[PDB]
Amino acid sequence: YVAVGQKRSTVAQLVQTLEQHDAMKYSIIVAATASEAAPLQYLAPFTAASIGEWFRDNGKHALIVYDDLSKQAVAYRQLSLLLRRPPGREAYPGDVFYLHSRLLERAAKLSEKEGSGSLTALPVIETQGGDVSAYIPTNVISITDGQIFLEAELFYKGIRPAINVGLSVSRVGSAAQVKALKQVAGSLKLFLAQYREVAAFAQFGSDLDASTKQTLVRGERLTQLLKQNQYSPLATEEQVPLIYAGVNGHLDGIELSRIGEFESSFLSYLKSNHNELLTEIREKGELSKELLASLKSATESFVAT
Amino acid sequence: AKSAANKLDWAKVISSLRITGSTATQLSSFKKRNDEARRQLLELQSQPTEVDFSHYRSVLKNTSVIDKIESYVKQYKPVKIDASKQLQVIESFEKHAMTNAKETESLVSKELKDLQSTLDNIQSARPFDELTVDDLTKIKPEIDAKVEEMVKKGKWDVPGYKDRFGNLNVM
Amino acid sequence: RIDSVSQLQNVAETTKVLFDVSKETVELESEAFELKQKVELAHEAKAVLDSW
Amino acid sequence: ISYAAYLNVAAQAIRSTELQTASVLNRSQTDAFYTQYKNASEPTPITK
Amino acid sequence: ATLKEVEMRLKSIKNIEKITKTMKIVASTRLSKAEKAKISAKKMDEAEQLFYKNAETKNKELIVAITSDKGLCGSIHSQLAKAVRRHLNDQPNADIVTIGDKIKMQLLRTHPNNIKLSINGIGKDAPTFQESALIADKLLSVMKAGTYPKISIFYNDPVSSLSFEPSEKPIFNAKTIEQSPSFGKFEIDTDANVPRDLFEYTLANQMLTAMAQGYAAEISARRNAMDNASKNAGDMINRYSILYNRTRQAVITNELVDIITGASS
Repeated sequence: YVAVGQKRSTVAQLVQTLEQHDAMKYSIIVAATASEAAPLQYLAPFTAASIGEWFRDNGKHALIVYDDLSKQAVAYRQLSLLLRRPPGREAYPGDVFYLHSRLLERAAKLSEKEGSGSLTALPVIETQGGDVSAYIPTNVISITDGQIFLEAELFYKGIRPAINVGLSVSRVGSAAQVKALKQVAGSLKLFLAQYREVAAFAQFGSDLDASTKQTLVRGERLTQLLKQNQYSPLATEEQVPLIYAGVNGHLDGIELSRIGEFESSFLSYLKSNHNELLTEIREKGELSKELLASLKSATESFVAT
Repeated sequence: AKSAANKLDWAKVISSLRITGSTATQLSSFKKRNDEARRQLLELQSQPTEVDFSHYRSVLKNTSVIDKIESYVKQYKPVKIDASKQLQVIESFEKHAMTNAKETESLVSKELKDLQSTLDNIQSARPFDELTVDDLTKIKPEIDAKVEEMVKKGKWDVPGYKDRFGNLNVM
Repeated sequence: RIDSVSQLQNVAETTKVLFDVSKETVELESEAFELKQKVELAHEAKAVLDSW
Repeated sequence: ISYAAYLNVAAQAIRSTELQTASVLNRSQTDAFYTQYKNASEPTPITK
Repeated sequence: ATLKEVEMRLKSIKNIEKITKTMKIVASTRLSKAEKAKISAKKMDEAEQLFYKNAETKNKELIVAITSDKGLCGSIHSQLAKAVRRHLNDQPNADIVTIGDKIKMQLLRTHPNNIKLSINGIGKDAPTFQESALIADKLLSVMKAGTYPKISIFYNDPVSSLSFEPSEKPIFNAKTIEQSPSFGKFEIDTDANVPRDLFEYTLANQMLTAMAQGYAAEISARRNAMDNASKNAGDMINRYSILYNRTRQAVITNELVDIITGASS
């Protein structure tokens, strides 16, 4: 976890959270605190990268979070202008792209020769006003293999995590997710895509086609299903059921207010009875016909009641 | 394991559909699941019963707790016992339950076979062609009892006769 | 009527099993308490040692 | 039974060569529902 | 940013402007059909009224109301709801038949005990005799309509293809017909069950007229609202356009300074 430009207190809270979740053991925290020098801030990702590359080289897999590169860019901005180098677009000299690109391209899924060791990267640019047309945000968007747009308005709307899914893309893979989960969330996308159009119609509150309002009704339940409180993740074996229920439309009926109630209870029910089903999802990771049917029966069993 | 208990419980829930109205048997079963899960979460929560007396005692250089709490933990391996007199007295309750269960079981078994016999008896004796009304009087003196009471009453209309054997009337 | 009786027949036997099962779980929770104090004491012991 | 049943049925029956106009068809057809109310308490939208 | 959110908001208002323009125009079209029926219907009704005047037949009660299931017809729904509320002081408990969802909610709120019958599926259909006939046939049993010594209908009288006025009138009922001071300047058989027949026919013929009157005024209201909407959208267009223009200039200025600063170095 690379922390650039952040105060010691913030970091101290972060390390407390990580130590609390005892993930600190495998975590490395590379820091360039607010105090720390602008050259050192520029150098901090590149030396973080070196530490990562040792894992990657060894065939070990690792993950590098570069939070926030936007403050790295400011550091290079300062550095360059006090090397008297001519200001670039937005005072970040052009070759900042070169700097960032060499850094980012060291995240690689290496050959079996190299032990398959893949350092994975998650760059983080905290866009001010979602200004992606800013030179550094434009530059980064091109380099990166996905963008995970988040939106404040959707945060205020109460969607937490607040994800602007329309611009959130992952241009690469689907072996980047579980086969089972690929099957269930196939039409999660379709429902949501239909939902986007439908939501537009729903706005201005014009009398919707019953079919569009079916989509709207289904869509809403999905939205409530997605939301999750911070520091509570969910195991995939138990994310497959929730999505199965939703996608196989069993949740479409269930009222929006008690979707949250339903979700919690559904999980409890599966823990009690269809924990065999969960074990199978864990064990085989691709939903077979038997699993789809078993799951359908289980879902029916708790959607009704 | 815990799943054996719960499969029999939930089987009993869908059986309990057939005999619903025990409102705190089901709360007790829900509880048995709860508290079973509580001991399960307890036993899965279970930390070691001691400190890492090898490493983490050799971590502390200073000697005033490393022999003390090591010996105190090994002292307090006695950590007292479970109840087992509760499985004698709750077992008495199970005895009462069993007694009643068997009584009910035997009662309904008898009745089941009684109903089989009854169905056969209705099948093997029950006219559907002719049969003298005198034979119906002989098998049900209820016929003559109501008739005599009606003849005594000065009634000659049975109420319902018309409602399933409508009057022939040309008026 | 035969149908009604049949439900009751199956119930009468099977319910006794559930009685047994339920009392058995409760017994196990008793034993868990003795474990719990071992669990607890160890956690405390590590903590006191951590302060040291 | 009643006059409005006579007129209603008469309109239904006359549409039972076959040829007819849109204004005619509207004057002789309805696809609708009606929710009676009492309390809130309503028997469901049943074909009008 | 600012520039884009301004531009997007200005665009939103533009798209809305287009929608409100389109709707207002379409309102004139839909309104025409409502009126077309209403003329011929009113002419038919008038022939019956010729009889009723000369006959001098005269005149609990009913309140019937007319609105569309459809929205965006302006405040006809709620001006009628309000004018119903005004007349729901005249009868706090009177039994309301609400034809159309938009008034339905509002009256249903004002008293729900009152609501005995309500319809749904009319509010998108033109006024037509079949609809009126079926409603009439059901009405006698449910509302005891002939029994009530008044019937009253509320609608919006369609004065013009630019107006809506909420209005009401009283329809003949079978008690009224029975006890009518005259119906003697015309004759009909006592061996004809004329109260139960004539009531029903004028229940529908008048109600159909009321529905036609209401529906035309309603769609006329839709035009009025949608016209004022087009105007409101224009005003906001102007405010965000000025903002757009200023904001655009500022970006250029800030950029220009950057170019100068770079050049100076």
